[PDB]
Amino acid sequence: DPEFVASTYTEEEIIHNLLFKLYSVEQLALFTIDQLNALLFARGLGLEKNKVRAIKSLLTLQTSYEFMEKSQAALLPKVSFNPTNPLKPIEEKEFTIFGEIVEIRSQVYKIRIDKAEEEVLPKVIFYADVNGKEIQLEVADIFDKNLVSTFVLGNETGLKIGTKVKSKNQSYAIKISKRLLGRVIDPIGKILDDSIATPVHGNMYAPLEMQHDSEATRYVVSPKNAILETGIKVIDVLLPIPKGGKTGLLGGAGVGKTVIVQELINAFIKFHDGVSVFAGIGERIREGHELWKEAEALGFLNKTAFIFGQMNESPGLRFRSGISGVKVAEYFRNNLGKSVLLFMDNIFRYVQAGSEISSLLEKTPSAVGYQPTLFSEMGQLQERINSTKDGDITSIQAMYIPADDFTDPAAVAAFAHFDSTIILSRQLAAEGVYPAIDPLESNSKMLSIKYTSREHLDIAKKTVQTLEKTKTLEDIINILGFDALSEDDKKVVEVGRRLKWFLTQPFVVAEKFSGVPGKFVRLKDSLKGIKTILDGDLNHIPVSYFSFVGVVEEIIEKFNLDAKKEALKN
Amino acid sequence: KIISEEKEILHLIEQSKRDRDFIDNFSKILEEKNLEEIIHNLLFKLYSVEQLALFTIDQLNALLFARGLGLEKNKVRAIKSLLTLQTSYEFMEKSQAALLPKVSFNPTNPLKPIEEK
Amino acid sequence: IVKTELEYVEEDSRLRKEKIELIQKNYDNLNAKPLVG
Amino acid sequence: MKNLKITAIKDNLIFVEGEHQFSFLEIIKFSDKVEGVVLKANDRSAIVAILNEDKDLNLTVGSLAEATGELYKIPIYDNYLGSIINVLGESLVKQYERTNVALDKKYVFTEAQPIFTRSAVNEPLVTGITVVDGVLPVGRGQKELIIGDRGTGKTAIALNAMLAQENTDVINIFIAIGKKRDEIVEIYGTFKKHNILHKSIIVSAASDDAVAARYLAPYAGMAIAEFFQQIGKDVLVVMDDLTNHADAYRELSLLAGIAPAREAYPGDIFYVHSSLLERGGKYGPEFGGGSITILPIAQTLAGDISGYIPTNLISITDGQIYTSAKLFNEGTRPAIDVNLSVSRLGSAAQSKFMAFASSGLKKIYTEYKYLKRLSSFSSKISNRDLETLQKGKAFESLIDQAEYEVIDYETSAILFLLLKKGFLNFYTEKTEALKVIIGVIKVFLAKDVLGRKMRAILVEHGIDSIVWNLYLNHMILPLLKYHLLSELQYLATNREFIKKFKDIRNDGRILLAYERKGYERGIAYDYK
Amino acid sequence: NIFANKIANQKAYFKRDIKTVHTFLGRVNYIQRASKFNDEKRVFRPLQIELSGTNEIVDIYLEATTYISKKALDEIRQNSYIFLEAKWLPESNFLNNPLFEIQNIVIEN
Amino acid sequence: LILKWNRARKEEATLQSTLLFSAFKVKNQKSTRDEILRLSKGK
Ligand SMILES: Nc1ncnc2c1ncn2[C@@H]1O[C@H](COP(=O)(O)OP(=O)(O)OP(=O)(O)O)[C@@H](O)[C@H]1O
Ligand SMILES: Nc1ncnc2c1ncn2[C@@H]1O[C@H](COP(=O)(O)OP(=O)(O)O)[C@@H](O)[C@H]1O
Ligand SMILES: [Mg+2]
Ligand SMILES: [Mg+2]
Repeated sequence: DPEFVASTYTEEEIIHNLLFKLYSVEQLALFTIDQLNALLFARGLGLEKNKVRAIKSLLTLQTSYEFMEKSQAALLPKVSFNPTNPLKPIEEKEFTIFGEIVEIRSQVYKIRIDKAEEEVLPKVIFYADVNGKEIQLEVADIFDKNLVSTFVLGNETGLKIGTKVKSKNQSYAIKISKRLLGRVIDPIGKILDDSIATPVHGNMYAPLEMQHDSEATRYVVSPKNAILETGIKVIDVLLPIPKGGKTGLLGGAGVGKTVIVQELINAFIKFHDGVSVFAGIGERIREGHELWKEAEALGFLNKTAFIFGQMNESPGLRFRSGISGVKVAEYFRNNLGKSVLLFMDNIFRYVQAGSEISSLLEKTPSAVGYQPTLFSEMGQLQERINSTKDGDITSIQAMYIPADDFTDPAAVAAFAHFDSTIILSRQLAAEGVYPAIDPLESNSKMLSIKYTSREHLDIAKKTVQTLEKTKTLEDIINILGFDALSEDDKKVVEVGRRLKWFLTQPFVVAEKFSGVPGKFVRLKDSLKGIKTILDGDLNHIPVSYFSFVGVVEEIIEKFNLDAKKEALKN
Repeated sequence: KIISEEKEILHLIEQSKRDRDFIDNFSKILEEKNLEEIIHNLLFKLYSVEQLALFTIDQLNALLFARGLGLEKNKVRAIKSLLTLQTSYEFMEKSQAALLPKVSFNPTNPLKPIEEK
Repeated sequence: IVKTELEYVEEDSRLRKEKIELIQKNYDNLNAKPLVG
Repeated sequence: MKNLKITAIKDNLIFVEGEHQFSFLEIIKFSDKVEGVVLKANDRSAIVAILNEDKDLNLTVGSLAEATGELYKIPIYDNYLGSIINVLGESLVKQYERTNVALDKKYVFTEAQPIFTRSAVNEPLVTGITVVDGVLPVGRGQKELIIGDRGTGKTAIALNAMLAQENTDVINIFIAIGKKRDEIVEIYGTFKKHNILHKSIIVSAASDDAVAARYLAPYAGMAIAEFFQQIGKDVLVVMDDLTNHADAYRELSLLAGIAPAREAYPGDIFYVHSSLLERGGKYGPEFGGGSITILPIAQTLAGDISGYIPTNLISITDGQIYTSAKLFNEGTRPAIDVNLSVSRLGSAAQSKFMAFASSGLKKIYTEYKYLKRLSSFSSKISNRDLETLQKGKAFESLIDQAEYEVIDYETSAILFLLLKKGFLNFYTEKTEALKVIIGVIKVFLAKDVLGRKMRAILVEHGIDSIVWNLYLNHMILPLLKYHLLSELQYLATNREFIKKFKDIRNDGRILLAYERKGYERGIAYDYK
Repeated sequence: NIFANKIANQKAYFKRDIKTVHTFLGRVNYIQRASKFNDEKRVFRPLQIELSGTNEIVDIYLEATTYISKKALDEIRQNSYIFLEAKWLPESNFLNNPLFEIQNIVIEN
Repeated sequence: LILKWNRARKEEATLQSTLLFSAFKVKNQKSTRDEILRLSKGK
């Protein structure tokens, strides 16, 4: 019954389900390069410059059990995910507490309450109306029955002594739904992508409320057991990313974290067919605008929910961006049953905003002037990312380490939660190596036998050993000359050089800088290429051929073509 | 017809491997079980699984009736019910030896102090 | 050197058959003759 | 009934007003589920820190509270075993069911028992790690610190020590202070999988829990351990970790108005940990007769042992196991640095057989390290160079160990004696050889009818050299020789193997029939 | 009593989860050693069971994955009498004889 | 060099923390004095 099965699907749902259509190899041989490239781009496998390789990639993607499952389900009547333990919207109340500002300062305002139908609660929001603009003040300390202290969530311009304020005795709330995808907002829900401020349609949820019946419910979690596929050779081979855990992106300034973040967003939305939430904390306006524009251009904007706590906003507003992003991810998992990949940038700025709020409210600074509640706040942020029967919430968070000081209290707080650390090097980037991930310094907890095979572990261990040994021998080469090495040391050095250069990869997002098309490399292809290189099979090829390629065969083909041209030239 | 039977078997094998390796429900992990005259004989007589195997159906039914449990027409069901009843300790939960104070030897015939007066 | 998963399975089988041959060789190395009477 | 009114709610603390005889750490009940403890008080008011949180209870200025007039006491319930609880007793994950009858109620700040209630530490605690059990011994009633960098294996070492008590009748208590709930659930699963769940409890205070809960979690764990000790039980306590506890105490004190001291910690940070860790030890028969062993964990930053809290904790415990990041990067697991690790109890904490077996191994290890780092020219002194390069490498191969792998105490001692008698010279870095030897010895000493008596003799009494030589020559060596010659091909031509195992009795005919009968790979006489 | 000494040697293992199981009840005519196949993570044990009430010979395979399951599997010897409940595993489609997982078992030797 | 750096950084950090808290403890003298007065009067 095609009419009946199509009657349960919206037109947009059919448009999406056109992706999971099975193509026979007999048909696939008849396509052209242009159609094959369009199919690959639609399915997120990246461009291919060969015919048979493109057909093989499409067949490998199609022969996967998940793809076949989606294709088989796409020809059946719609089945609705029944939400167990959904997020309940806030309750409908009235403005029950009234008062006015009695003390002013920088970022902190005291409110005296005159007409109250109920006693004020911590963390509730007071709304003030100045020149037709609404300002939110979050409560921090309740001195007595009718006197509280508050800090601004946004801009404090226009507030003065005697400004009337009203409160519903509720914390701040934002409108969440599926319409949040493709829009850019701030932590409190103000529209940031157009001047007319077209509203977001959805229900009002309070991000500070966890809605747990009991504490024991927080222990009904499933420990991480799966590895997310990114398509990046170095990450897949050496630093597997947990699904349902946390990965930190560490480095100085300009190492290239944001490009990796954009690439991972694109790969998760296209290849993994999911929903992405971006939470910028202390996000620069120029970088936010640029990332929004490239999200629109590259085509992953309509499946991404952007929250931007800008760099110029008050510390109270900057602090809430992570919580709002976590709440959006929780809604997208619990209410809709979709796996979410949540991105955070930058965690250091979240810690700094917390320290600023602590210092403003007259609290005794901790060591190095940080807030006494540093570890508590970090845990509060990071403990809501987990993996439950409804789906997975994977987090990939970028951090800035000041002056490479890994013993800074913010970094020490962050490492307590990271499940895999990816450390970028400015020297390696300056050598032109991208994605400029340091393989020796970085490590992942998922590179064990509990999650990977024996072959993967052996390849990773041999690769790390070879890279460390060639790094040791390069100093000897530089000082005493390449002749001073032994016979085995020369082979080790050549294999290590080819391994190091084979790990570089062009991204589909980095086409703006170098103009080179990107590629998507499966885990099996990377493993086979590294296995070929480790054996010394490709030791007769100049090192310059190993840079910025996709698979092991491209180097061989390019070298063969160059040799043919050289033989023809003479 | 979209998914071949061979690929479905492979998917089943992989899913079973995943369910065995990583367990979400703790009730799926194997647990080791801790182990006047007429009433004593009723409440303390213990039979081996081979002994109950050598029994007849009527004898097992009678033994189930004597302990006030269900009676079944199947041999294996009767053996299973009797084994579950006798092996499961009503009071012991393998967590009570940790709650039992150690025994220090005591005088059975001790002298008594003088009566206070 | 590094090996593929199929090569790991083959190595496992090779070790098992080697152990079987070791079982036979352990009896063989005990230079024994049947007791006579 | 209610006799207090909330006046202010700031700094995450509650300011109760009322006329009452407040005492330090007196429970104040705000509902039937939520309660706090008094930190500071005067003749008309008090400052309270909450331990719980309820969604339906909305504490606010004007709310009523009841001052119960009793100190904070943790109740003991029968279903604690095989359960995760919080500092107030509620069971977050349980395997059995409660009876709503309190076996006891223990005050959390119970003062340590005096000097006359103590006894000497002379009974081994099995940690399942060969290097620890042989070179860094832990006795029942000792305080051993596990100190090291992040991601080096401190928690793995503590869990290994807590797994080796599967069949020793030693209670396990694991206190988690600011840990992730995922890791705690994983540890619960590991406990269930390794058959020690019925013997263990887990006290948990998560990283986003109330600061008072994270501060008082180790004391509640120690109160439970004291309850178990009072009925003559050996309790093994792990605290993971005390740096988070120091941070929680600093946060609680700073938010309460206490002045910062060195490194922003309060002025009495040493007393907080000393009065906590002094509650462990071995006690006399008239005062309980049990023991409490503590394994606190501390995190350093890039190897900086000279930190405030790490040096405070080193000066309290009876030694430390230091985990090195360089060894972890090099691939050594467990990455334990023998040079920087101490055990002040020494051979006093080892059994007679283990003391005899592992005598003078640390010296040989240090000599091997000294030679390895200073080989310099190719000139060789004598055969003693090969002697050191052989025995040191054999010891280093003995060091390595898989995760969650429990190696028995007698198996470790027998391995040490085999190493010292030159029965590992043939080794050329073939892990399966030591795996086979360990498995064979373990099965023989655990299941064999005569091996069980041999193990009991080794545990109880102290044998001499001649009796050990007879034991090794007449039972252990034939079994090892047969089970090695049937798995390792290269052992057929290994000159050292023939040079050492030529005169050993051949036992293939019997061990064959034992294999064909389905027996394990170590039974040599029969199952007891 | 012939069976009196067999009672002290009873060993009972069980799971609190209830699936569909195949029940075997009889003597172990022959049992081999254990093999490690899935990346040295599992344990494979071939069993020959003579059932009770029919006295017929059946051949099965047993899989162990956890420490407790391997400990329970190691208790089975020759002539051991078992009441075993076994969950069928989907890997038997490539095997001559079915592969099973121990759900509940009672072992006497 | 490690030894000297550790000693110096510890000294500087402790001095900075004490000097920062000095302002807070100065600003709350009146509350302490009033509490002392009302405790002295008492009952
Ligand atoms: N013996 C071992 N063999 C192999 N891997 C091991 C071993 N011991 C520990 N590991 C691994 O080393 C890693 C770190 O272990 P663990 O979590 O116990 O360390 P830690 O010092 O407590 O770290 P953290 O800083 O995360 O608290 C884990 O991935 C663990 O699986
Ligand atoms: N894969 C890449 N290929 C080329 N250039 C890159 C890549 N990744 C980062 N970059 C460089 O990094 C610069 C931007 O730095 P950014 O990504 O903001 O690093 P961070 O966020 O860590 O400071 C760009 O000018 C770009 O040239
Ligand atoms: Mg950036
Ligand atoms: Mg740890």
